[PDB]
Amino acid sequence: RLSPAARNILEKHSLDASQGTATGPRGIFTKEDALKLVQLKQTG
Amino acid sequence: ADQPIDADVTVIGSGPGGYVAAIKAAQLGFKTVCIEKNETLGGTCLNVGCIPSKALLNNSHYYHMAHGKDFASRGIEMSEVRLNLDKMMEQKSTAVKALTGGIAHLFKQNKVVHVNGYGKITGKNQVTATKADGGTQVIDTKNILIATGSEVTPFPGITIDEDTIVSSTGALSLKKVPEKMVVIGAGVIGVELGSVWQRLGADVTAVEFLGHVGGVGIDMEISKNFQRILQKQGFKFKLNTKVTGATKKSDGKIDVSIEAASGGKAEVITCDVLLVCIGRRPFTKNLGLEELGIELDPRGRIPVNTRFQTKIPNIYAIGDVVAGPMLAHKAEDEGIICVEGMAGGAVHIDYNCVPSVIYTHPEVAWVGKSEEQLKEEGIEYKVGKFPFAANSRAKTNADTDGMVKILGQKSTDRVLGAHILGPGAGEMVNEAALALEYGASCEDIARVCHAHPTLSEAFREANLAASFGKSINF
Amino acid sequence: ADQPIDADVTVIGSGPGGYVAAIKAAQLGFKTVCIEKNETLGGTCLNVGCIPSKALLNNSHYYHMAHGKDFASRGIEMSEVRLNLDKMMEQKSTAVKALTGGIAHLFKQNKVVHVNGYGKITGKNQVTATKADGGTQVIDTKNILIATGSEVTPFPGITIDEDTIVSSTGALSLKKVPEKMVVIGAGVIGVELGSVWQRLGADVTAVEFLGHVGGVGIDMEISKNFQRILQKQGFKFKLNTKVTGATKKSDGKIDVSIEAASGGKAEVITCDVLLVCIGRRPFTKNLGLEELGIELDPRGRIPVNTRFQTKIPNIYAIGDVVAGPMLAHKAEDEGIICVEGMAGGAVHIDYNCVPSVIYTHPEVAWVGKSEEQLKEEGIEYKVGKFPFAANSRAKTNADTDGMVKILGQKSTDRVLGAHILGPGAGEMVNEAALALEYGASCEDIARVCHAHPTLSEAFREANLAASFGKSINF
Ligand SMILES: Cc1cc2nc3c(=O)[nH]c(=O)nc-3n(C[C@H](O)[C@H](O)[C@H](O)COP(=O)(O)OP(=O)(O)OC[C@H]3O[C@@H](n4cnc5c(N)ncnc54)[C@H](O)[C@@H]3O)c2cc1C
Ligand SMILES: Cc1cc2nc3c(=O)[nH]c(=O)nc-3n(C[C@H](O)[C@H](O)[C@H](O)COP(=O)(O)OP(=O)(O)OC[C@H]3O[C@@H](n4cnc5c(N)ncnc54)[C@H](O)[C@@H]3O)c2cc1C
Repeated sequence: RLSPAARNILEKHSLDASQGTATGPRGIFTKEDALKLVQLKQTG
Repeated sequence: ADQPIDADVTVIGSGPGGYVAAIKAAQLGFKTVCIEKNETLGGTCLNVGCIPSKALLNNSHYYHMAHGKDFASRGIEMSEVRLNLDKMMEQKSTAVKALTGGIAHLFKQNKVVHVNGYGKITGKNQVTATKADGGTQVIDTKNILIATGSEVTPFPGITIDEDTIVSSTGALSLKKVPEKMVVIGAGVIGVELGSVWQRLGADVTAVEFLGHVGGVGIDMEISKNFQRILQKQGFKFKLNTKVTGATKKSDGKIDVSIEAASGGKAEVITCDVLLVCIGRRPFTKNLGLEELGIELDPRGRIPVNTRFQTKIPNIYAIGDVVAGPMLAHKAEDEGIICVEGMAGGAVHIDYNCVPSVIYTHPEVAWVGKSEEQLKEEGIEYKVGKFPFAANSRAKTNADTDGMVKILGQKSTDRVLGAHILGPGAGEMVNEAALALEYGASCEDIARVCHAHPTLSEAFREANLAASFGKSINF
Repeated sequence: ADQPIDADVTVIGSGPGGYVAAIKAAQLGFKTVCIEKNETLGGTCLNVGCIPSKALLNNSHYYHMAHGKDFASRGIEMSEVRLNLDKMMEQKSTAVKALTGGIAHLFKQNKVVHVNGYGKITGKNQVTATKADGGTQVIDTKNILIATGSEVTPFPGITIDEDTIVSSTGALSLKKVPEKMVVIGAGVIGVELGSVWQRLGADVTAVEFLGHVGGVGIDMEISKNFQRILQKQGFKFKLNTKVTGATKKSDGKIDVSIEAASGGKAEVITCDVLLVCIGRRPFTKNLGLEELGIELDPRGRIPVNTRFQTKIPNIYAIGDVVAGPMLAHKAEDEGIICVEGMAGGAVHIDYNCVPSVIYTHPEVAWVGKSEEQLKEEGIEYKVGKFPFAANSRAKTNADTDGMVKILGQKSTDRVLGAHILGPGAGEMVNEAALALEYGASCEDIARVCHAHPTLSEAFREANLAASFGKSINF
C-alpha cells in the first residue's frame, strides 16, 4: 500500500497519505505520490 | 479421416507458447487439443534451443574451470583433465528427454489432447492434421490458437548442410570440437554457442555486420564491456563486417570472405566449422493462411490485435510467430494471457518489463530501457553503477566481472532500466523485473533489506548510487 | 602525538554496520571517527565469519563436484582429484585480506578517521581508545555509536582451545581434514561448517538439543527436508540429544558424552576434532557501560529505543549487540538508518523482511513467517509449492534438489512468508523480500514476467499455485 521509500519519506515529514492519494501499479502509494504530498506542504 | 474430433481450443504447435496455453486452456475447462508436428513436444525452446544450449554452456563452463587456472588456484588439483564430448552431450539430452516427457505428462494430468501431425487450418473452425504415412485427423473447433514458432533465418548463398556448415541446432550436436570456427552473427544465440566451443578448446571468431555484440535493445555500455570480457577469454570478434560468401575446399577447411560493412578491407578467414547465426523468422509454412485471407507482416509475422486476435476473430496467434521479442518466457506469457482472454478476462501485457538474458559467463541480463533508448526518447535520466569487483559474495568466489547499471528517471527517481553484466545476472534481472512492474524508484529498491553477502547486494548498491549519488561500498 | 580529537559521531567497531554507519555518517557530513581494536577492519563477518566461511563452502563444493560423480557425468573426466588444503585456505585468506583492504580504503575516500585501539566510553561525550601498548587516544564527540558486535557462546564445562576443540574461528583454519568431526549444535553456523569438512573427507556428526536442524525461525517442513538431504550427502545428525561433557584422551582424540535430552540414554562419541557452536552472544566488555548506568538486558544485549538510542540519548547501539537477528545485513541497515536518524530523518525498519540464508548446497533461504509462526498467531493461510525437480533450469543443470514454498493469507492473497530450499535460494529470497516490502500478494508475483529458463520461475510458479489452485509446470 506504500512503497518502502514512500513510507520512509512520509515519516521524515511527520505526515501520512490519508490526505494525498495513490497512483502507480497495485494501488501502492508511490514516492512520486509522497513527494507531491511533500511539495503541497511547502507550497502551502 | 476416421472420426472427427470436437474442441473448444485447438492449439497449433507445442513449444513454450503452445503447451502452456493448452494447459491453461485446460485448467480453465476448455476441451483443448494441441497438435504438434514433431515426435516430441516442447517446440524449439526445449528441443533445439534454450534448454540444450543452456545445459551445454553449464557443462562447458565447469570444464574450463577444471582445465583452467580457476581450480588449481583454489586447492582442487587434477592430474590431467580430458573432455568426453559424447558423455557431455549425453548429459544435455538426458535433460531434454526428461523435460519433454514431463510436458507430455503435464498434458495427461490436465486432459489436454495431443494430436500428432502437421496441422493446417481448413476452415474457420477446423484444422487437418496429417501424419507422413498419409494418416489424417480433423478437429472441429471453436477457436484456433496459432504457436507455430520460428525457424532459422537462412543465409542466402551459404547452404547449411548441418555437418561442417551448421545452424544453432547442429552446433548443439557437434560430434567433435573444431579447431578454428567462425560465427556469422554476434546475437545472443551466436555469442552463447560460440562461447561453448570456445570454452572447450575451439578458437572462435564471430563476424557481425553491426557495431556491437549481444542483441538489439542491449545497452551499448554493457555491450562493450561485455564484448571486452569475451575478448579476454579468447573469443575474437570482427565487428562492422559482412560476409561476401564462404567456400568449402579440398582439405575440408571453410573459407569465409569478409570485408568492411561500409568500405572494403577484403579478407579471408579459414575455419573447420561455420555456424550461421544471422537471425530467426516466424514460421507459418502450410498453415493455410494464404487461403483464409490472412496477410503477414512484411517480416513474416501474424498481425494480431490487442487480445491476440487475427483478422479472423476466433483465430489467435502468439509467441515467436507474432510481434514482440522472440523469447520463451515472452511466449508463455502471451500464451496464458491470450487464453485467459478467450475465457473472458483482461489481456494486459507490459512489454517493457520482459527480462532479456544472455547466459554466457559472465551472464548479461537487462530489463526496461537502455541509455540509447532513453535518449532517443527524450527522457531525462540519471545512472548509478556498482561493480562486482566491490561485491562481497563476488570477491569471495574470485569472480568479479562486470557491474550493475541502473537507470532512474532524473526527477521521479523511477527506475527506467536495469542492466547486469556479471555472475548471477539471469536470476538478478527478475528481482528488477518485479521492481519495475511496481514502478519502483531507485530509492525504494535501496531501502529493501537484501541479504548478505549476495550478488543481489550490488543490485541494491547501484540504486543506492542512483538515488542518493553514491553507495557505501563503492 | 596521542592528543584529543573531536567528532560528531564516533563509532566503536568496524564490523558490518559499524563501518557502514561510519561511512554513511561521513557522507551526510558528520566528522566521524571509527575505533577498532583488531589489527584489521571488517568485524567478525569479514575476518572469522561470513566471508571466510563462504570462501570454503564454495571451494569445498567444487571439490565435492570434481571428486565425485558430477564432473564425471558432465563428461569432464579427470585422472586424480587430489586436495591441497594449504592452497584452498590460501585463497580464502586472499579474499579476506583483499576485502579488509577495501574497507581501509573506503574509510579514506569518505574521510572517516580510523583509530586503532580498544575504546572505552569515559563519559557521555568522551571515548578513550587504548592501543596495544598502553598508548592512549581521546575522542570528544557529539554522538557515540556502539557497534561492538558479538562473540562465541561457550559450552558448559568444555574449553575452546582453538586447536582441537575449536569454535567457528578455529574451524575455518583446520590444518588438515579431521578424520572424524563432531559438531555441537545444528544451527546455521553448524550445518554450514560441518558441511564444509564433510565434503572435504571428514566424518561429521552434529548433535543438537532441539528437534530440528537449521536455526530459529526456519520452517519445520523445510528443516526436515533440509536435514533429509544433508543426510544423503553423508552429514550425520543427532537430534534431541544433549552433550553432557567432553574429555580429551591420551593419544590425541576427544571423547564426547552425549545423551537423550528428554531422558538419558547415555553414550560416548570419540572424534578427532570438536566444533563448538551452540550460539553467539553480544560482546560488550570494557566498554564502561556500567559506570554509565546503561544496564544490559538478560540476554546481555543493549536495550535501545526506536532511534537506536540507549538510556543516554546521544549514545546509540546497533548491530548484533542489540535485539533482532544476529545477521550482517541486519547490522548494516541499523547502521545506515541509525545515522540517518541522528541526521534528522526517519528511522523505521521492519524486521519481518530481513531474510535468512544458509549457504550449504542445497541452499536454504526464507523471509517473512513460517507455518508455525502463523499457526501460533491465529492467522489463516494457504500454501503454494513448487519442486525444483519441475523447474527447467535446475533440471537442465543436473541440480534438482528442493522446492519453493510460499505462504499466503487465506482470503487476501497477501504473501506472508516465502521459503526456499534449492539451488540459488540465497539470491532468490531477495526477490522475496522485495515482494514483502511492497505488501505484495501471491498474484502480484505470478503476473511478473520471469526470464526463461531460470530458478526464479520456481518462485513465480509457487505463488501462482498459492493464488490460483494450481501452477502450469506442476
Ligand atoms: C540457440 C537458441 C538459444 C535460445 N536461448 C533462449 C534463452 O536463453 N531464453 C529465451 O527466452 N529464449 C531463448 N531462445 C528463443 C526461444 O526458443 C524462443 O523464444 C521460443 O522457442 C519460442 O517459443 P514458441 O512457443 O514461440 O515457438 P517454438 O519453440 O519455435 O515452437 C514452435 C513449435 O511448433 C511446431 N510447428 C510449427 N509449425 C507447425 C505446424 N504447422 N504444425 C504442427 N507443429 C508446428 C514446431 O515444430 C515447434 O514445436 C533460444 C533460441 C535458440 C535456438
Ligand atoms: C562462522 C560464521 C558464519 C556466518 N555467516 C553469516 C551469513 O552467512 N550471513 C549473515 O548474515 N551472517 C553471518 N554470520 C553472522 C554475522 O557475522 C553477524 O551478523 C555480523 O558479523 C554482526 O556484525 P556486527 O557489525 O554486529 O558485529 P561484528 O562483526 O561482531 O563486529 C564487532 C566489531 O567490533 C570490534 N569490537 C568489539 N568491541 C570493541 C570495542 N570495545 N572497541 C573496539 N572494537 C570493538 C570487534 O573487534 C569487531 O570488529 C556468520 C557468523 C559466523 C562467525
